[PDB]
Amino acid sequence: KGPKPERGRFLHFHSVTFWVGNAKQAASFYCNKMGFEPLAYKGLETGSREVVSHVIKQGKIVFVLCSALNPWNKEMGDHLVKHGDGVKDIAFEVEDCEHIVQKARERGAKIVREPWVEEDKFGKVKFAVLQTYGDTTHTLVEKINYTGRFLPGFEAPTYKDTLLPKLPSCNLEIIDHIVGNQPDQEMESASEWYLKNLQFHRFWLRSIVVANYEESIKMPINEPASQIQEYVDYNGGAGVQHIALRTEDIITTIRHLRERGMEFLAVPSSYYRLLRENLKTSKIQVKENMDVLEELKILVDYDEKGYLLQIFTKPMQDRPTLFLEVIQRHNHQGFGAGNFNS
Amino acid sequence: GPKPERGRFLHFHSVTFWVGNAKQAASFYCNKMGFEPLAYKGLETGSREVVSHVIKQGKIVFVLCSALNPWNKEMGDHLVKHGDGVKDIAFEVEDCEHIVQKARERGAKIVREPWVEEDKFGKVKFAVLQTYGDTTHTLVEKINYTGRFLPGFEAPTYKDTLLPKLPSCNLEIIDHIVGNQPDQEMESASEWYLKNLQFHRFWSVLRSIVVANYEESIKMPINEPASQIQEYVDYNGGAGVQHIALRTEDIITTIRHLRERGMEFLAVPSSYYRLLRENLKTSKIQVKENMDVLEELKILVDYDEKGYLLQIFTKPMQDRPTLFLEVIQRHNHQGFGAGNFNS
Ligand SMILES: COc1ccc(-c2c(S(C)(=O)=O)ccc(C(=O)c3cnn(C(C)(C)C)c3O)c2C)cc1
Ligand SMILES: COc1ccc(-c2c(S(C)(=O)=O)ccc(C(=O)c3cnn(C(C)(C)C)c3O)c2C)cc1
Ligand SMILES: [Fe+3]
Ligand SMILES: [Fe+3]
Ligand SMILES: [Fe+3]
Ligand SMILES: [Fe+3]
Repeated sequence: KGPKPERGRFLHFHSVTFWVGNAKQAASFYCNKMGFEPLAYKGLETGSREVVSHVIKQGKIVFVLCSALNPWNKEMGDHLVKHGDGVKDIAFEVEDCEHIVQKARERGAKIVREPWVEEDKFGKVKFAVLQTYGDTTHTLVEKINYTGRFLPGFEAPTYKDTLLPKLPSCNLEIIDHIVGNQPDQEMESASEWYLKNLQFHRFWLRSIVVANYEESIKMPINEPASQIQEYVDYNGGAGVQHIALRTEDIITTIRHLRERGMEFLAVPSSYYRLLRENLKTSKIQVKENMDVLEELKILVDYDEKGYLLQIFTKPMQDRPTLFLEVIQRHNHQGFGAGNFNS
Repeated sequence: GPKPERGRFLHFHSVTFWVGNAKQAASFYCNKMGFEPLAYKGLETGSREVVSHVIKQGKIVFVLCSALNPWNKEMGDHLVKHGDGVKDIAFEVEDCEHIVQKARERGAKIVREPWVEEDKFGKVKFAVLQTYGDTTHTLVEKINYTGRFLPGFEAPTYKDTLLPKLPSCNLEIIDHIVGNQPDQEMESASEWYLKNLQFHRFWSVLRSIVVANYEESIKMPINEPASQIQEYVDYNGGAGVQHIALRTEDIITTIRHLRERGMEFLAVPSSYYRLLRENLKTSKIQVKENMDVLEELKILVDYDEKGYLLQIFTKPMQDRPTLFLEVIQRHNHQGFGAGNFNS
């Protein structure tokens, strides 16, 4: 686990910022199909002339959908052309932002944006931006006084989707893990970035999972050994492969996501055949009805106390890059290890 | 004017959109605007550069396209320049080759010379012409083509299980597509159609010219700033499609069902309905549709007193103030809502 960082603390995942072709429509999609609700907005009517942001939320999970407002936006434009719709930033909520940044800077990290504070009638938030793998960044968020719904400069949603209230709740709670795919031979250095610059440790296809000291933030890093390489080809470099969202009841979550029209990967019925006979001879017993798990196409993986339940959406875009995961944990910490093979 | 010797522009065949995320765009138009998945072309069918989701409602066909690879020059530039928007407006035609011949000789730029595609379900001949801005027209001439859409396009690769639980919007056919032009460019843009395709000026009753095929099944309004048209041009990066109007035979049911899906439309002052009610008193047309429900739904009314139309606009389809949609219903009336600016 290494030494306990003397200063600073990464509390949790604060938000995930997506740079997409059409933020409005991306926001419509994640709300309707994945159970998110509109939280806040920033764009032409709030005085924001370069970038639009639609902020949506479910449980603790905050996704931010961004688009350029102007033709020939260099940085957002290049990224859009390069990656397609995908993750730009992984935000962490922290204690002592200034020290985390000092430390990261000393150790070699590139500071994209030096610490800054933004305030309203609701209080102050301190921010800083660092560069991780590929074009992916981390925004550090340190709330001082704050009482606001999301962040300073973001107004109430400009819009409303009247269908949202009529669709069933998906009950997704919090971000469990966010995976970063790397080019050939860049897994060590991508992960070393966290070990050195942020004082993470190794928590736990070629993979390595890094985690903050208290292990509230988990970030798997993969390299090809290939699915990963396909990712890289279509992403044109390193980036987020999947986001895992945790639920406390995956049967209800997947039933409601499926009712909303979300599609998941196919699982052959022999998976369940094997799973049932494997389970007979073992310590662990799955609480969730096996007949319904199989109907729903949920995967199970188990150790000697616990078991995870997990399931993977179809890609969020036509490029074979980003997808989502829904996971439920029963005293287990592994990641789908067994199901990966089958 | 004179009927053109050879060729016919039967109908709007479909509208191709070039978009950041084809799959999510197809999701949006299906769920919110009532379209259904019709066909697909992408990695699974052997199309390696371009992905296409084809969706349909009544006779309206929208094609949603994205590049599959990093650094697509043409589609990448288009997307950075315009955002999500219309790339191509297909016309189904008779006698593709002579239409193209005629346009070639009167000076039109042929983006793609006539060519034929063949599927096991038949043959289709295509041609591509360049119109305003980056917008093209694809000519489609079908030779007993019996497939779901066009050769090379297969079954929709997937499903959206919510679609059948949502109510029918009953949109029938494209009524008109408007192109906004930069300052001083209406004349040029409209002229292209009179000379290269042998359209004529369409009359009825911001600057605008309506242009239309002989038979008047195709109507393309051309706008120019006086301003909203300039705002469009600012955010679009140049000329392009401002709005697509979709005809319905029952706008009350259409707009009730679109609002139930969560689509949003423009705000209409309640005094508009005060003054429409007052005016209709001394008017020789009488509106069939219940006025109190029209007001509830924020539908607009225009009437020359031989007939009338009913009209309503979506919010933008994107965050840039470029493209939006129109739902229209016609009752013996050929105008386009002119009186409603002023209302
Ligand atoms: C997109 O084609 C595929 C292939 C495998 C998975 C897949 C499967 S599957 C569906 O094939 O059975 C099982 C577990 C995990 C999963 O989340 C995993 C595996 N390693 N890690 C770590 C964190 C170590 C990277 C994960 O997070 C994954 C990604 C998902 C989609
Ligand atoms: C503020 O955003 C909007 C949206 C629609 C109009 C708007 C209005 S509204 C309310 O503002 O008055 C009335 C009719 C039409 C309409 O479709 C129209 C007018 N001319 N043509 C032609 C064919 C001549 C271009 C049309 O197609 C349109 C686009 C105006 C502003
Ligand atoms: Fe339910
Ligand atoms: Fe995972
Ligand atoms: Fe109804
Ligand atoms: Fe119109």
